[PDB]
Amino acid sequence: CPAYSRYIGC
Amino acid sequence: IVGGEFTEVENQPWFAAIYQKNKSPPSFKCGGSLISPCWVASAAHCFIQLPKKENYVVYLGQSKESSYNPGEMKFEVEQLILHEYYREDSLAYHNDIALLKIRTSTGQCAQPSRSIQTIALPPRFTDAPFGSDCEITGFGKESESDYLYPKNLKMSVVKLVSHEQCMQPHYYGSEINYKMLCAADPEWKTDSCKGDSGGPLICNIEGRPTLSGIVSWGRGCAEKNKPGVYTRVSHFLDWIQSHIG
Repeated sequence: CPAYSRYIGC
Repeated sequence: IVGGEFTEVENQPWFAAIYQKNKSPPSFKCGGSLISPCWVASAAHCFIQLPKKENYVVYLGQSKESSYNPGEMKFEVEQLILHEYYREDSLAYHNDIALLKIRTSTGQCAQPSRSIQTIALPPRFTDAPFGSDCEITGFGKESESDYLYPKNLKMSVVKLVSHEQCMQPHYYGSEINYKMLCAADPEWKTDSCKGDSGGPLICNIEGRPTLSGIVSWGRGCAEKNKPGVYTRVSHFLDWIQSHIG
C-alpha cells in the first residue's frame, strides 16, 4: 500500500 | 466524500458499487463507472490483493451501500482487465485503471433506467473550453480522520488543478505525470476520500457529463496543497476502445 492510497483496503 | 451532500443514485446513474465476495455478505470495496452496457471502468488498485474476476460482484443503481436498493442490478464479473503497466511506488499508483465486463446470472448487461445510465468517455481532444468544476461521488469517508464509513451515497464538486500546479514541490512534486489528473477545492473543503477510490470524476464536456478521471490517490482528504489525484481517462481512450469495442 502506497502512502497516499485512498483504497478501503489500505 | 468530504463535504458535498448526500444524494440518490439518479444524480450519478453511472455509479457502480464494487464488492468482494466473502467466505457472509460481500464487502464494499471500490467505486466504478458504467461506460457501456456491459463494461465498468474502475481502479486497478482495487483488485491487486485478489485479482480474480470470480471474487467480485458489481451493483448498479445503489444509493445505500450493502443493502438492497429499489431498481438495483446485480452483476457477475465476466472479465477483469487490469492495465498492463499498473504499478505502485510507495506514495502513489500508476496506470491505475481496470475494466470489468459485467453480466447478470440471466446473461444480461445493464438495462438503462432513471438510476442506471452509461457515462460518456472523453473526446480525443475537443476545440471549445469547458468548465473545470467536476463532480465526484462515492461511499468513502467523510473526513480523513473518520473511522467508520457513511453507508449512503454522497456527491460533491471539485475543480481541476493544472499538472504544472500539481507538480509544484508544495503539492506532489515529481510524483505527478501527464497520465494523472488532479482536482481539489479552492478552499480545500471538499475532496474524495478513503473508500471513494475507483469512482468517477465527472466533467461536463461538449454538453455531456464525461468520465474525466478515476479516483486513485491523494495524501489524506481535503488537505491543503494536496489535491485528489485521478487517472486521466482521456489518456487511455485507445486502451479502453481496444478492449471493449
